[PDB]
Amino acid sequence: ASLIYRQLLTNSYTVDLSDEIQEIGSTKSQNVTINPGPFAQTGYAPVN
Amino acid sequence: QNYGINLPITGSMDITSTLCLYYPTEAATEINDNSWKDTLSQLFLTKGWPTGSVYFKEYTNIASFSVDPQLYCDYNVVLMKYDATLQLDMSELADLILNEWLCNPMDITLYYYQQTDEANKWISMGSSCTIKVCPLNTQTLGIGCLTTDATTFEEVATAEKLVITDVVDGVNHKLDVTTATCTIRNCKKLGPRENVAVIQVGGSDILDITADPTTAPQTERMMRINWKKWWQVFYTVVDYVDQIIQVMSKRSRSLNSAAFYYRV
Amino acid sequence: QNYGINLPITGSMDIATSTLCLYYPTEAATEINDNSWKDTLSQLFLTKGWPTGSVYFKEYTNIASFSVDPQLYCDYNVVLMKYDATLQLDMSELADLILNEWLCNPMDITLYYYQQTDEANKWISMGSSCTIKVCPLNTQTLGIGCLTTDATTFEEVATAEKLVITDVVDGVNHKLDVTTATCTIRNCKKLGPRENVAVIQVGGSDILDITADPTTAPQTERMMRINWKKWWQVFYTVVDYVDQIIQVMSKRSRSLNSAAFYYRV
Amino acid sequence: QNYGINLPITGSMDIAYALTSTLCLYYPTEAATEINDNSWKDTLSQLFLTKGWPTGSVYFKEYTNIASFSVDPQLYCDYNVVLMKYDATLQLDMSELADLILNEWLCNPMDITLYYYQQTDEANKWISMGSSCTIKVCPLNTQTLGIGCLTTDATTFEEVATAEKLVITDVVDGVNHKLDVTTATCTIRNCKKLGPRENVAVIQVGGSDILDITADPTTAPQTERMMRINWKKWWQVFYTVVDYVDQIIQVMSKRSRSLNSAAFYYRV
Amino acid sequence: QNYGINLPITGSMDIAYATSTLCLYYPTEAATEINDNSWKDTLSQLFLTKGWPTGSVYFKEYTNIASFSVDPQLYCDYNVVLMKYDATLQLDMSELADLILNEWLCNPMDITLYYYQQTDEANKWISMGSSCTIKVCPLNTQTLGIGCLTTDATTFEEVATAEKLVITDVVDGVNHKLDVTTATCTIRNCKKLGPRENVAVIQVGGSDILDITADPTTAPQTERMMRINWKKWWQVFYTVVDYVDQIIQVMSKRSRSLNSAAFYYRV
Repeated sequence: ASLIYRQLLTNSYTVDLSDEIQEIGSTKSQNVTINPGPFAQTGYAPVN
Repeated sequence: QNYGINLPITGSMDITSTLCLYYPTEAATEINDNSWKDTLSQLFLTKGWPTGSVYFKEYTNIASFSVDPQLYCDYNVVLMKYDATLQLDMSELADLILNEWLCNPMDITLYYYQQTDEANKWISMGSSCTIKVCPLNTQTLGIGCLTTDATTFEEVATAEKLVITDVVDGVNHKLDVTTATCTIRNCKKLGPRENVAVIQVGGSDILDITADPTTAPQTERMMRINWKKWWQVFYTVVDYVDQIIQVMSKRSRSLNSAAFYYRV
Repeated sequence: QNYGINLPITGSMDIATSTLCLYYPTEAATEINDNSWKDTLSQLFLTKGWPTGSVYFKEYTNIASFSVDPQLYCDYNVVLMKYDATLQLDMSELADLILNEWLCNPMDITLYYYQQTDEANKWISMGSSCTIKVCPLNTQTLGIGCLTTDATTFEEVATAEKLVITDVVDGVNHKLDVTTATCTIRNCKKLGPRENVAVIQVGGSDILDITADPTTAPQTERMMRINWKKWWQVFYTVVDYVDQIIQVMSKRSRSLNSAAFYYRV
Repeated sequence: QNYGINLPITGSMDIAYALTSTLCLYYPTEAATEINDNSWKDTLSQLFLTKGWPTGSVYFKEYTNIASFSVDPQLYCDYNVVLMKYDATLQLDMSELADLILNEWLCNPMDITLYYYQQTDEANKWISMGSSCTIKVCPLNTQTLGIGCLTTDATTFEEVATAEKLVITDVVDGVNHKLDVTTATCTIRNCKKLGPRENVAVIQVGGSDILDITADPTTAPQTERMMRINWKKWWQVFYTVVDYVDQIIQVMSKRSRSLNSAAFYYRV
Repeated sequence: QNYGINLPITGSMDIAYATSTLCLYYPTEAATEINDNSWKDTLSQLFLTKGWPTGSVYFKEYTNIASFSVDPQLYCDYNVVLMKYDATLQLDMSELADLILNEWLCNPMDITLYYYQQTDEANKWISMGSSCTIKVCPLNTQTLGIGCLTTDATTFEEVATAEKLVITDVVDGVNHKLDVTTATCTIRNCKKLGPRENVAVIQVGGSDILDITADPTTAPQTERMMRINWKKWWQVFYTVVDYVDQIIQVMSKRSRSLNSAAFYYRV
């Protein structure tokens, strides 16, 4: 009755396809890069 | 299992943890970036530290980092900027952070204190410490300074965030320190604290972690490199993290072996 | 190395410095109305048998304020807490925190969730003002009685508290909302009892509970109860029977970092 | 005889077992300006003759500045002793110069306009030499994209140098790095530290010794070939050097790559 | 120590026994004829097929063959140089082939302060620079010129003029005087060492004219000299990349040098 563990270990590559099955149905999301770091400080010109 | 009692250890001759880093704000101003921590975390991930395990805390000056400088982190590496006038600050900060210190707080207007042996010092911290000491004789008579005189005391430290003061053992003394901006605790040195390693940028390896004149041991945990750009220093630190982690080991007290032996 | 913690010990049936601390409320200091009672207590301790140079003192403005990250300052700690019909929970929780040891971790309530998986995993809240709100979540990470996208319909467990010990259903996730500007929350595990501090209650009957388990809320061999009318009588009684309190306590649990709870990142 | 094959060498301990050199010196021009004399070379040659080394074969060269000496050093000699002035503001210059002249570097050219780069050993360091070198680098993860800097641009790079005459740089192992340097004046080479070089020794003519020769911060040893003395007048320094010439010759030796027998080992 | 020069090794007869970069040199004429901005990346991708990992292929330009002969640089454990024959520059090609093929260990020389003569039948004079015009005047035993005057340096026998690389062979057993251009040239007395298998020459055009030795009788054609026909540089590059295995076999990387120059300078 040891065949259960051996077959679980051996025929365990097709589960990779399962990932695609969840990846195909699901909806992904990409985002643009945010400008990092501090920002330069610049005001107006002197007013009269 | 068993603690509190030491037992003979016998044997046969034949046969992924957190890490904290510290840096000056001047470095961040000289880098001018905000994602740099994330980039270094990714580089640590490439080098063999799982993402979500490396922390970073920021201070503004060595003096600011000196008040309550308790490092609670399984592996500590400290970056220290070498100055030209803060030799005492760097030396005593390294001494405090490199030795396991057991401290007893002291009331300054109720008792007269002394020292037991040569492994006893006085650790002090606060916004500003003005410590004055007057060694009395064996017959409660002042020698060069009066017990009720607040002006003839021998000045030893003023306006210091972190000062380690040692006096001559074998005779009592009177202490008068302002307990509104400073606090002095009787501390005794137990041994080497190996959970802290310090990398010194600039300088010439002057930090003495022992006040004894005859000896001046350069413990391996005081590294020395030269800097012009902080990115170079960070790259050198990240690339050779293996050597630094190999220098240090597990903290002697975090493990359940110093429990009931002044644990942690 | 390992101090031989895994090597069995064996005995036989044939073989035949110290410091002291006192913690008091400022009300007693005002009642005494003296600036030399420290000298009196020091000399009395010296005459009783405890050498001078090992007795100190500390004071707090209120019971709750003393609970803001409580600290230790001796190898022996005797703490006195005033009794009241309203501050029972604060006294009990503070005694529970300062009677044992702890091992805590930093917690963030804006980027992850948290869970407790034992009967010894609790959350400790300390600060000047803690306002903890907790919303339980199911397996699929949904909202039950509270909306994840909102932060105004959670369940209240604290309100301007300086020290509160929270426990949830051990083994499930939660989302925590709290003003972390002034208060922090740390996930801790109770390693074991501490034999360095003894709590003595002055006032009514013994009410200090150190176990959140309902079925077992026992009294230890260190919590004392004495009636009081004037604080000087209490001080004299404590000095008179100092040796018994020393014997029932121990000096083999000193904390090297002088913190009531260990804080490992 | 057989070359290029490492073979066992027989030996013994019961057998009773126990010049024609070519000296060279490099010194900065301020010494020559301060000594106020130009015939001192004849005096040095005569003093070397007194000790025992022949004259005529001794050569002297000057460099205008330590930065001028830094760019593309020339070392064709048998016993190199270089006097480097110490300062409290230019530690990295002395460190990099001594490191470069103390160890042999097997280098290959680097084209940073059509390739990427990464490290594979602890002896992999990047050496830039030129008149205006400003190395700009952006790390790339395993997916070949920029982290903390966009690959499309180049101004947002995290620089490691700025108009440095010479700069030795090391990068994190296991990752790619996109580079952009003005190649019209400065060159970058990929060098590996094969082993030590005894043909060159440096005497730090100054104060606080600060030299490090290892890229890892764990170890910063003080080698014996690194000499250091105090100084106020250069004639005293020269007198001390010539008096202790025997010790300098004993501590040093012939180059371990030009023995006329170590052929096909990256030299001769 | 001495690196095994005293104990010979032993093998057997009846027993059965059955990061590595490569440089490319090519004239700018090819760079103008190919007319491709990103050809280098395509060539690297093509070279990837033959087992070379990315990061080991270079492309260097030289304006002229004679100009390139000034201060040659070795940049790889395997060097292959594409040289184009010219109808009236055979001597320059021969000198470049001799200078790059064989190792050279030269000694310093300054004619203005000393006299020099060849020590054996295998050492010559090598000069490199922008302009090298070299004149030779023999001296007899009493230090008097034969066919030239000691006082006047204009009547000397000219052997070099308007050349980029000069390799002069001189007789042995007699002193000589050189009125070399001590400003725009550098002259070193050198001794030939031996065959170096670090470089090979691929010639496009011409009829196999490369005298690698100063010997007039024996003009060998060693196995590392190869000739191919050219009319378009892309065809030449494809031919080179199509037989990298053979040129790799004919070479060896154990002859790599350290210094940038292709000749050692022990003073």
